Amino acid sequence: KEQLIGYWLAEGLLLNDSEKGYQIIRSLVSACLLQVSGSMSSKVKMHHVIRQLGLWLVNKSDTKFLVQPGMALDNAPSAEEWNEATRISIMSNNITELSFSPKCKNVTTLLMQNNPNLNKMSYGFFRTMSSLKVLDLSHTAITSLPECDALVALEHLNLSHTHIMRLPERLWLLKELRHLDLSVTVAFEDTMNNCSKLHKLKVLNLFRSHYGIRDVDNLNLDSLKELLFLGITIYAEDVLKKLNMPRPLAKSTHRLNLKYCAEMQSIKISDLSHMEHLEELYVESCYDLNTVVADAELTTSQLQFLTLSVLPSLESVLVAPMSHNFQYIRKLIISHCPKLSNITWVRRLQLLERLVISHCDGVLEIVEDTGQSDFPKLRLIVLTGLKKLRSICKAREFPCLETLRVEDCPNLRSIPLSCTHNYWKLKQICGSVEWWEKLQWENRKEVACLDSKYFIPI
Amino acid sequence: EKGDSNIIGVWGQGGVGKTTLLHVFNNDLEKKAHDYQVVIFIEVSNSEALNTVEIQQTISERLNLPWNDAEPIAKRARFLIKALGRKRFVILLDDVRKKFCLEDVGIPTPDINSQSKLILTSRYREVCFQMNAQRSLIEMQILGNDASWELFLSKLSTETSAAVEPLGSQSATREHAMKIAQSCGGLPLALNVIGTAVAGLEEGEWQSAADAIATNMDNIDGVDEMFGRLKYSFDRLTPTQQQCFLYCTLFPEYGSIS
Amino acid sequence: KRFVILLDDVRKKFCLEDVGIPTPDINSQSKLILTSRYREVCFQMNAQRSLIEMQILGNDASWELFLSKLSTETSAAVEPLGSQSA
Ligand SMILES: Nc1ncnc2c1ncn2[C@@H]1O[C@H](COP(=O)(O)OP(=O)(O)OP(=O)(O)O)[C@@H](O)[C@H]1O
Repeated sequence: KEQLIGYWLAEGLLLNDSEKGYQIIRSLVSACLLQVSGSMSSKVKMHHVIRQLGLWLVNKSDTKFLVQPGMALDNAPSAEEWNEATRISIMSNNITELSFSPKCKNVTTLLMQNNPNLNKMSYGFFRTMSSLKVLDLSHTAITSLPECDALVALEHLNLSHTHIMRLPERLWLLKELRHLDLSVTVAFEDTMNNCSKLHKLKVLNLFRSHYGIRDVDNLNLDSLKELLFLGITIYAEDVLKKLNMPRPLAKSTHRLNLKYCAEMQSIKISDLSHMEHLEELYVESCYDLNTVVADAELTTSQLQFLTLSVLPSLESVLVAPMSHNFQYIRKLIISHCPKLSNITWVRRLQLLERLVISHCDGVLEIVEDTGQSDFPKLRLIVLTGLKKLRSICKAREFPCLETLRVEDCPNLRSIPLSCTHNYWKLKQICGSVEWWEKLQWENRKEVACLDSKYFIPI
Repeated sequence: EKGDSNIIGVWGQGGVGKTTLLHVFNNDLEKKAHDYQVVIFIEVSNSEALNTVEIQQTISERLNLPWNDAEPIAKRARFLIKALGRKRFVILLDDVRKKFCLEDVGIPTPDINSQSKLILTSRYREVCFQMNAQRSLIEMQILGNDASWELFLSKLSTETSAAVEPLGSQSATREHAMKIAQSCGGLPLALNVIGTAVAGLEEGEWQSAADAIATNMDNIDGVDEMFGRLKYSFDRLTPTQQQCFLYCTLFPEYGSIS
Repeated sequence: KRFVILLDDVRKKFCLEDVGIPTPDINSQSKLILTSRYREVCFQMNAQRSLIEMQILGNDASWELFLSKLSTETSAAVEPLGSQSA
């Protein structure tokens, strides 16, 4: 839903309100033109017949589209077809290189996401794209974006999952840009002090980026007062401390990332209490970390996504028992944290759905030794390579549990699954057969039914 | 019952339980014992031009009179005046919008010497005053908070109601729903339309819907008919009055203006 | 009377009393079943807590229906099992 409403906002179909996009999506849902579909309600899918009806309407309409997504295309369609259409979509293809320069004056929307072989494009590509508003090149193998000084109407750019090296100096000449997502960029090197040249950027995102605001010197986002959403990857304490100053920019940290952090032996949510928009919190390779403090101070932000990665020296995370800021947590992921020996506070996460854990070789159990089960909304738990994980947790009710996958956990002797629960939502269970046999069960019916109906061996 | 004045006027804002009040009162007259022989429900709101033929047809049908087509309107009015003058009638005029002579259409104006009572509803205090109802006037108050909340739930599906009704545990869904409901201000028409629009809401979109409704209701489905439903109160005014009226929207919400 | 009225493919809200159909209530034994393409129309008809989503057919039912729309000349080249052909 978020991608679609962003595209619509950039295209001008939304009057600067994401809620109207949500309402349009809901109206389409009510008319059965669309269907909600996904682990959450955040994702929608199109019925095949309705998709064909949309294509038929496009063919009968004046504004011709060039939509060829996921058709296993190894070569992009010739520029002759491009020259007349208004929206082009060649996403999720297998095209390698793009050579021609189309003469499309009328094109307003263009997508090139999920092409692994796309790495080279002709220079002067966007000279004719004078009417372009939405452009996407995410999940591709390109390294730099050619000269783009002619985008007099560009509003949305997103190069997520891209190996982009440096932003072009032509980008700062585009004053109509509003949305800029540069997340999961493991090859970014350009300085963001040049982002101050913009005036009307509403969204910026450097989440999980190889380069970001490492120190306060690069912190120059206060110039952009039009920003409302910022994604920051933090490398040093001083970035957080300077961000810990009262201004609307500080409160605009919806998603925050930590990578290769130095002088970050500790972190407190009280320091993050200035951030009332915080949802996503990601920590990676921040070895200098020792402990994490989750204070009882209920900040107006509602944390729901947290993930830890590669923290050998991190010992424990203190969580307030009676009430904690993680009561809104939806998913937890812990990876490569050998010194963690306190995760028991997970039992207080009533709203927890998805879990993925890998190679945290210090954890005893996810939950070690209201009148309701601790995880009634649980859907997924994944464990892998945990050498010291004796168990997951005590037996608890998981009415909505759907998938479980554990591999290479010799110490994992038992799982909280039991035949005392109701089972109509479970769909699959994955894992190794050897660990399946090594598990100890309180009832043999838990073995036969699961092993013959929902067990998928590796 | 106790009123010494036999013409009763009920007035309220647009869409605030009036016609519904008349319906419930009419259906409740069945249970109680009374000396009123005939109860007539007349909807004069069908026109601002006083569609007399329709009203005379309704009165004749409810009085077992033989309806005639070629009869002149004045003669039928006199005949109905004579006919209704021999019975104790309760006539529920619904949504009057302009003063109209009761005798001209055919309804005799009840007096203290007669036992008939005439209950009429209107959006305007002036209309109720013009019909000699000045000392039996009732202002239709909007619903209270508890009644508003109880009505709002009834317009939601069981899938959505399950995520809003529960007490004891506190979740942002209930607070957002209350914020949506309290924006309606207890107006039953507003409550109905808003609840119907958000009947199928999921847990995720309560935040965005609550945020938007508090500021602009224009994008909420069905609100166009709601505004067309009450628009007439605006169009009845002279352009000077209309321009003065929009001036009052300048001031802050939920405040008070000297 | 106790009436069962099957309104078919309603596309806009319409007052049941205006056309002449009394709205059934808990005090009455009548049931009114109505179908529509839109969730909004079903909600506007005070049916919010008796709503059924018409699910599409499954794979087996889809295949069984598809065969019934073929001539015996063509059905003979598709029905056989055991042996596999393109
Ligand atoms: N107590 C109530 N509970 C539930 N719904 C109510 C209540 N009172 C009124 N309504 C709703 O109010 C809506 C408008 O009908 P109502 O009789 O209140 O209009 P009104 O104020 O007389 O309007 P108008 O002046 O336009 O004729 C109806 O759809 C009805 O369901």
